[PDB]
Amino acid sequence: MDIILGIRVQDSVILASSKAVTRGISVLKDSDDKTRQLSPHTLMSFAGEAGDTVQFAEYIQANIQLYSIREDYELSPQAVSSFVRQELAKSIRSRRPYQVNVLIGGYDKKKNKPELYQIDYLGTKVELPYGAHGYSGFYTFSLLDHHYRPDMTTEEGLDLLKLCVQELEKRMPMDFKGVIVKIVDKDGIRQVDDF
Amino acid sequence: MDIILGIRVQDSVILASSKAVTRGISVLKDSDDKTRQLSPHTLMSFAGEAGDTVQFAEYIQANIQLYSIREDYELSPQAVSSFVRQELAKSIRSRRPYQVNVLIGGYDKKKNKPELYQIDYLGTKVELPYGAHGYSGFYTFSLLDHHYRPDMTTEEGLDLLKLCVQELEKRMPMDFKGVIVKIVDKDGIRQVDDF
Amino acid sequence: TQQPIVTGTSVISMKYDNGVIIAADNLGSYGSLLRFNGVERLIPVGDNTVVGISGDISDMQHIERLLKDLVTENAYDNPLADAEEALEPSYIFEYLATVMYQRRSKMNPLWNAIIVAGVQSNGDQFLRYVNLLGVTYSSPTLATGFGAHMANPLLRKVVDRESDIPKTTVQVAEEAIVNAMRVLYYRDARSSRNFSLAIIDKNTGLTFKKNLQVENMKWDFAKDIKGYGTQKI
Amino acid sequence: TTTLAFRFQGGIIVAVDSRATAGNWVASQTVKKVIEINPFLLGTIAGGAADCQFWETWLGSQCRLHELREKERISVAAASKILSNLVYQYKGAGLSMGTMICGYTRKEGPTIYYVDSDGTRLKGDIFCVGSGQTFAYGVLDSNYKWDLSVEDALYLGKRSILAAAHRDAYSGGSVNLYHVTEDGWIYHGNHDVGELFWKVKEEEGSFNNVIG
Amino acid sequence: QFNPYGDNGGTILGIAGEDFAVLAGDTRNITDYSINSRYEPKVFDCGDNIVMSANGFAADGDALVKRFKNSVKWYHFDHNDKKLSINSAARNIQHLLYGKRFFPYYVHTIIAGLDEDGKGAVYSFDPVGSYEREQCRAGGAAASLIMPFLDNQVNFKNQYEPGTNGKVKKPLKYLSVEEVIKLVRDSFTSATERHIQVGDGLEILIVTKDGVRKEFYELKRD
Amino acid sequence: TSIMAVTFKDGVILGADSRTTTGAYIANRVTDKLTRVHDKIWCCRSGSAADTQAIADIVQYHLELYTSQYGTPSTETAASVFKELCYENKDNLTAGIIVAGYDDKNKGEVYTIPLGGSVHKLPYAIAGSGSTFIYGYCDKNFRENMSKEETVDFIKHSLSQAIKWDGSSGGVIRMVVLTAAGVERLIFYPDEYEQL
Amino acid sequence: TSIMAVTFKDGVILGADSRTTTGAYIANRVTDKLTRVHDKIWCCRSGSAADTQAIADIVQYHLELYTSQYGTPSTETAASVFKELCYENKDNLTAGIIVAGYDDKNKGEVYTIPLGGSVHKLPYAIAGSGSTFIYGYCDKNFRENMSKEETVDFIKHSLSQAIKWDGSSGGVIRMVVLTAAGVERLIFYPDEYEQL
Amino acid sequence: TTIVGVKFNNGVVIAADTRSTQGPIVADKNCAKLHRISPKIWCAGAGTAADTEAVTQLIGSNIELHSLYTSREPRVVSALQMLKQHLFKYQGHIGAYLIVAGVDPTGSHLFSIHAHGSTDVGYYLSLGSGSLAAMAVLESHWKQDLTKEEAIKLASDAIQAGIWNDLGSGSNVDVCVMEIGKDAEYLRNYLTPNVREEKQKSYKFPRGTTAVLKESIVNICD
Amino acid sequence: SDPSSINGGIVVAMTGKDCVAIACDLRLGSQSLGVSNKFEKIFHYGHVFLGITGLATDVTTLNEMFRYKTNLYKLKEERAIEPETFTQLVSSSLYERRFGPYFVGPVVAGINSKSGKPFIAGFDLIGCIDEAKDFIVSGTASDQLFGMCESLYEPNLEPEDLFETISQALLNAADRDALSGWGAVVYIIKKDEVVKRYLKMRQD
Ligand SMILES: *[C@@](C)(CO)[C@](*)(O)[C@H](Cc1ccccc1)NC(=O)[C@H](Cc1ccc(OC)cc1)NC(=O)[C@H](C)NC(=O)CN1CCOCC1
Ligand SMILES: *[C@@](C)(CO)[C@](*)(O)[C@H](Cc1ccccc1)NC(=O)[C@H](Cc1ccc(OC)cc1)NC(=O)[C@H](C)NC(=O)CN1CCOCC1
Ligand SMILES: *[C@@](C)(CO)[C@](*)(O)[C@H](Cc1ccccc1)NC(=O)[C@H](Cc1ccc(OC)cc1)NC(=O)[C@H](C)NC(=O)CN1CCOCC1
Ligand SMILES: *[C@@](C)(CO)[C@](*)(O)[C@H](Cc1ccccc1)NC(=O)[C@H](Cc1ccc(OC)cc1)NC(=O)[C@H](C)NC(=O)CN1CCOCC1
Ligand SMILES: [Mg+2]
Ligand SMILES: [Mg+2]
Ligand SMILES: [Mg+2]
Repeated sequence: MDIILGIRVQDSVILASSKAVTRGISVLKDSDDKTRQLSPHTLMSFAGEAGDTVQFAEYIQANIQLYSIREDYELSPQAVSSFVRQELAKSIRSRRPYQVNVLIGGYDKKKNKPELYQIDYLGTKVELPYGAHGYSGFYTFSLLDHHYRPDMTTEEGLDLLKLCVQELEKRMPMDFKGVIVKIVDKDGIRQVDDF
Repeated sequence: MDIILGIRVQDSVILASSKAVTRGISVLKDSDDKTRQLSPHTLMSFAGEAGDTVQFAEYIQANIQLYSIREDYELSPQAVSSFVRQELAKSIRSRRPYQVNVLIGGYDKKKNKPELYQIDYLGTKVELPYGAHGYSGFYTFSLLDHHYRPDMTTEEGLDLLKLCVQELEKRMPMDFKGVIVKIVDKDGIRQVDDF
Repeated sequence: TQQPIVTGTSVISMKYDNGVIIAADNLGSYGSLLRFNGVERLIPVGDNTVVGISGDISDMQHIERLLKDLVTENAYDNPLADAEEALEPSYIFEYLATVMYQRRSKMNPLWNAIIVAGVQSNGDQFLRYVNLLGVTYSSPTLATGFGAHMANPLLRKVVDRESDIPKTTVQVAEEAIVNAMRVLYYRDARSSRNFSLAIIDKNTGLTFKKNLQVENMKWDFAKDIKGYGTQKI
Repeated sequence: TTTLAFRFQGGIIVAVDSRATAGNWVASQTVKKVIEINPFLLGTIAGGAADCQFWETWLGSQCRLHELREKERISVAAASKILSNLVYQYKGAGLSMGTMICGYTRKEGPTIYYVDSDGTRLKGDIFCVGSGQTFAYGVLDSNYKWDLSVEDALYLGKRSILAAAHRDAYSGGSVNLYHVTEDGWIYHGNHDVGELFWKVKEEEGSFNNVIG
Repeated sequence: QFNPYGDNGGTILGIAGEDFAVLAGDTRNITDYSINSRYEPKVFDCGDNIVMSANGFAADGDALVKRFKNSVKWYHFDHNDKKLSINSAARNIQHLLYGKRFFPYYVHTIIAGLDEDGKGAVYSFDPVGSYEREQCRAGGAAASLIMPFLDNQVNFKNQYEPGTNGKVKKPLKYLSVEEVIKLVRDSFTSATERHIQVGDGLEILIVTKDGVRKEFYELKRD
Repeated sequence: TSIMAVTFKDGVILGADSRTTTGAYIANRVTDKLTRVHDKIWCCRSGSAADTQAIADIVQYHLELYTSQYGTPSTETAASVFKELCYENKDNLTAGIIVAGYDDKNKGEVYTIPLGGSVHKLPYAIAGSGSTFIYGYCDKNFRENMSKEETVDFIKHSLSQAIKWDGSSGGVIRMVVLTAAGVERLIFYPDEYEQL
Repeated sequence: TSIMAVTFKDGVILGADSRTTTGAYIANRVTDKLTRVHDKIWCCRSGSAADTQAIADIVQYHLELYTSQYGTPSTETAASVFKELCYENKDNLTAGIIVAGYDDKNKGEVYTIPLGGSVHKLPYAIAGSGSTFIYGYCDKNFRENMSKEETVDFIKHSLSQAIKWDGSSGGVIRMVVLTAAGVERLIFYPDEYEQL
Repeated sequence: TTIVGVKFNNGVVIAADTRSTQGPIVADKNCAKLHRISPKIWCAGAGTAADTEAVTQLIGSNIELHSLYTSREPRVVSALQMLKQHLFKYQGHIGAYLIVAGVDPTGSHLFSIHAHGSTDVGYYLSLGSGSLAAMAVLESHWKQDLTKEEAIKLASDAIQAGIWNDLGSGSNVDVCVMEIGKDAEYLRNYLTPNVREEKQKSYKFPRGTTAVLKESIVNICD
Repeated sequence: SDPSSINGGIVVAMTGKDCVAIACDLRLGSQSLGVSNKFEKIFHYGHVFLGITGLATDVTTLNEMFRYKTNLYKLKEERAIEPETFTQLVSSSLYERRFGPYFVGPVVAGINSKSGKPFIAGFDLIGCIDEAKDFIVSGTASDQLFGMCESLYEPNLEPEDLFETISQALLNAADRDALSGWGAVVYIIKKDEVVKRYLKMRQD
């Protein structure tokens, strides 16, 4: 767990998440997918303390899927992000808090708009055009400040994302073994296999 | 400073040293040469605390070069390694010790034999067929235990070295930006430009 | 790096129209133990200066010796040692202030708070403070330890600023000091009834008063007080 | 701080911010973080304000004494090594210095040396130093080419500091630009972020995260 | 364990005009919650039309001023009674402060006077010798209160020309000695209201080509 | 604090100074450290003012409830209730209490309860910070079956010395006399006891 | 330790117990804490045994060298040398020393030197761990210009109580009498003093 | 804080300053430290500000309910008992240092309570950072058989000592007089000896000085 | 690890002639890293305005909590809550978490609909009410705001003038604080109209 990025463009939300899982002086895995599909048009990437990350992601996933079945209706990205924030806001004052940071990328079908939410382990929610957790932000934010435009296409967004990954691969101390990229739009969630 | 390796083969000594110089969350340089030529047939690679490393390497270099001029004679790799060890052995009980680990690869012209010495910051000297400092050893030693043979050629030694670098690039957490490889033999010291 | 062992408490002082008054009790405390009862903490230097010292007594005795030695050194090759080239309060203070700051700068302080009270050669009132940190300051009223918290408020009602000094007589000023010493005896757990007082006037000179006692104390109201709340008997 | 300097086709660009901090207190917005050692040598500074200011002014004195003694301007390598050897003597005492000794000489050509207070000394083409170095790296690396024009290079250096001044809470105030050529260093003005940000936003169409 | 530092409170303020410069400071001296003196000056005439104040820990402050005063004296002896320029004084002070880099003077120092073109000059220092010339500086305990007010009223920060759509900034201009003293008095009364370590009295030292004049004003004594 | 309780021929007498300190500052110079838990069962309080006060209130409540059901409690019973509170809450309390009472059968009795919560029945007891300075004096001068005037002098002279040497003790000397006759409060001012 | 020195009509008497402790273990039950620094200048040692011993040896050396050059030193002079060592090395010493001596001009004199290194000239002095328990007793019972027999009784009764209450004090009571007549050593055993 | 309580002939009077602090900063220049527990039982508070307000309201609420239950006017000893038992239970963590006073059918009363739950009785008392400055005045001027006017003077003088000499106290003097047989009179800002002097200048800006990006009407209605 | 200075931010409130003003910056960061320049810190429940500085998760949580409570209030009382009453509700709610508090510096502002009186108030994290005639300040640049307000402020300012004073107080205070700024919003509140203005400030 280290690098998770998010870029909201005109008609979609793109999440990039690193594949490395490291413990000690050993990279145990180089093909790890650090996301869960919460609903057909909502995707959550995550990063933080070992164990906590997946346990939290799956717990949220279960709850949203339960809601979907009960109401036969998909919850809006805004509604899901508020639910997630509250869970983390409870957590931070628990005996043992979830040390997990998340990005929630979703496509609102009612508004026909992509939405990207950044929530840290304290329960600090913000809607952004682009987001990042951990040390990644110290490089990507300034880069995106320069190169980002609000009316970009998904293809333009992927090139913009490639520019971030290249910079991170150049200047980051750790080998994060590349990223898995996923796109969230009106047609749902799909994975870019060749990145 | 992190990865420094050494392999003694039939007719030469091969030193591989990582190119990355990192401070904080930034790789400041990716083309750093972590060695100094002590004499025409003696090469010392180094790794450890920032500043200390180069300061120590150059100090040793100056002393050996001073000896060479005074006697118009090259000191043997064994003699140089003993001098280096004593300097580190003094250092460890100083007010502020040099925190530097070194490998001394040299070709003894009188014996017509390659020699590899591993010395840590405490002044712990050992002659080895292959050596490593830092976390590198936890992968390379067992690998070389298996694949190393004493009667190998320089070309075989480089392939054996490529096998080590590949393993480190796969399992090490940090990006060390590849290695600079140098060969020490009867004809002196030369750098492998394409690795 | 020190810790104070045998200690002296408050030293209080103020200016009046013609000079200055200074006072300090005769106690040498050993923590909560009121160990020594005959300790003089006002030390005159010449006939025109009185140094009042609080804090560590061993360091106070060291300072006594320094001042005693300063008088001797000043007399050397000095025909006007008892006249124009006599030791002034300002000279004595600056010397101590220099020492105090040098010692704190070497991390080995003289664990004291000092007040140098006196009258200069031109008739001007001198009153200045210095402590273990080398911090110095002057004011119409000065006090150390508990004196700073309890005495100063009372003394400042008499002399609240510079313009109140000519309006304050020696009778009024001494009465305020003696009252302050009583209040300190009521409320300071490391204080004693017995104390010494010194007046340095520009006309009548140095008047050193020993073996004074706090008197006219109000304790009679204590008999009516019972328990801590509901208790009647 | 955020400071950078990079080598390119037309020499060296050097750009720095102007903010001083005492924790979260903004101590100054108008501080000079490029010291002019001689007409051919510049020194950027980041870290402890007094350490930087004192020792880089001291460095200039040592460089002056060199050319008096040797009848020749000091090399960039020798100048940087005087400073690195100095801070190495103080290693452990708590000095905080991130400097980049930039200059031109005949024998070396355009040269940049990174030197810091724990003894590290590195020659290189690109460096960013300070609390906001990462923000500067992000913009600088993604737009850098060797074949940049003097006009484009000056702007990229300016734009990289601006990026860091924006995101880094401990960087800002204004941008000081310099250009080092074979003929010496040339000052390219002070640029207040108060006006520069909006000027860049409007003209470039960037900074869409901000409420325009 | 013995602690060699203390906080004597108070606050200081320096403003530069076209042909003059002021260095103001309150006359209160404190330790913890006690008042030590209601009138203890900490702004000093050091000769050669240089006024100085080192606010923070008074023992260190007095020591520094005392050393700089002595530095000015020996500058005259060693260089044929030459006048110490304000820029030269500032560099000298840096070396005094940095000399104790590893056991600092706990003070924020400000000096004021006239530069060699006869124009008003204020220099300000951190505890270990870092310095910078400015038109404006507040130092000490209430520096965080006063400084932003000075940015607004002396350097006209965040002030634009009315009706220009926030495009044209308010033009920079020098202030008269009358207008500067107004800002000083208001700065200190405002600081006295909200900071417990500031009050009692205000002493301003004004520096012109003619010399060093003083002005005193009462402040709230609570 | 300096406090003591002394048995004698006609009953028992409790004695105490009147100084309460918060550090070196005297918060109250006329404190009443002698407190009533029952008609003729009183106690001297030393240690934490808050703790000893809270305890004494609970004891007063227990003995009032005891009296409602089983009649007048013994001095031993009172000491037992004090002990129970002090012992079971020893980790959270700083209380050194002397319990003194007068029965008609048992006459004067004194129980001392130190920090630990142990009980010790004694002819006389001394406690508090200032008691250290009068162990020598009290041991040499105490006698059993003293008169009222002798016991008052013994306590007055003892507490006078404790006050003289202990900075944490001072003010007036309060005393409470417990006999068959009833309850008598006594007070002695500095001008009297200081010059003994 | 419990130690004391008392001036009287004919001169001065030093007194001390004989217990040396290493924790709760008594390392030496017959210790001699009264030590000679000059013919008729002696001292009582309390605190660190090693420190007080090293100091007393240096003082003995200084006063022997003083006597060679300037004749017999005063008791004040001896106390000054003790003070100088204790004060200047206050950070590294744990020594509480009572200096007592007999001049023919000045008669009996007693100087006490606590931990800090301050000097205090007194009619009598008490010191050491066990002295706390006899401040009350000694203050009430001391008189100036006592006889030899009265002063011996005063010290014996005082140290008896100090020993009785202080665990760090015990064994025999040693005493040293300093008068014009000369130097006299006295000893008193438990069977005698315990039942006083 | 500085707070006091003084007993007199036919009742009791309490007083307080009106400064609230956060660090060295004055948070409130005119806060109310005199708290009504019941109509004729008032309470002066020092320590943690919220704790003194909360603990006094809670006990005041329960005292009111108790007064209605018993059909009796509340007593000071009841408020005292409830406050100390509450404070003791929280082992000092509720940092309330109170002077409780009032009149009831039993008579007039004056107590003090500390944060750990210890109570004292007295004719004159003082608590807070400026209690030593106040107690100095009380010890110097208090006597038996004070009148109403004399007690108010003594109480306010004791608060003034804190206002001037203690940095933790300032601004105004609040007083509450509780006399037997009469209504308790709460004298808010009885003295105001720290009025801010006229400013040297008006800083009213020319309209349009501030640069604006957007405007919009906010909807507050349904 | 000081909750009050992780995210950063400021709020200031002022009174005028028959009007009140409340203003805040827009920054949300994680220490040195600026993250969001849209994070508003002022909320409103009917005609009562609440500004909140401090730990951003608690800022959000408390807004959601007071929306919750004021909605139930309105349903049961059949009227909008007033600033004086709301101030008490904030104090109660904060003190309820006495030994595990919300790390916030809230500020209430609004005009009483019945009396027409302008009202402002501030709180510490634990509930202590700070009522004021002139102004209230809060956040990481509170010292700066105190200094600006105490000098710039004067009583009975007209809405158009009051806007200039509060805006200049906020802007110049924010520029001397590393964790505050990145945009600003000012609410001018009259008896029955409310104007919201976004200020242009330096973006560093
Ligand atoms: C950015 C702002 C990072 O803070 C830059 O590094 C900036 C560079 C700079 C260069 C020249 C002139 C001014 C500023 N550095 C600072 O602003 C610096 C930050 C810093 C503070 C303390 C440090 O500990 C060693 C390291 C860096 N700020 C200062 O030096 C401030 C003005 N002064 C102090 O904090 C005074 N301290 C320094 C340490 O010794 C005790 C006194
Ligand atoms: C003498 C002074 C000391 O031994 C007495 O024991 C005296 C007993 C007494 C006081 C009033 C009424 C009846 C009896 N005790 C005190 O005066 C006491 C000193 C003390 C404080 C703390 C202790 O450990 C918890 C033990 C003794 N003073 C107080 O309790 C005062 C009122 N409060 C404080 O000093 C505040 N303390 C509270 C507890 O935590 C430390 C700070
Ligand atoms: C009584 C016992 C305690 O006050 C006396 O002061 C007595 C004085 C004495 C002893 C022998 C000869 C002449 C005079 N002191 C001791 O018995 C002394 C107890 C003591 C130990 C350490 C101290 O602080 C440094 C102070 C007093 N006992 C010793 O010195 C014995 C011989 N040694 C130890 O206990 C070992 N110490 C050495 C110092 O460091 C701690 C361990
Ligand atoms: C004087 C001013 C103390 O200096 C008084 O005791 C005063 C009493 C008071 C009572 C009612 C209304 C206003 C004022 N106390 C304060 O003003 C108090 C000072 C204080 C700060 C911190 C303390 O303990 C850590 C204790 C006292 N100020 C406050 O309570 C302010 C409003 N709040 C804070 O400082 C923040 N609190 C949060 C809760 O934890 C303690 C710090
Ligand atoms: Mg005050
Ligand atoms: Mg024994
Ligand atoms: Mg910034």
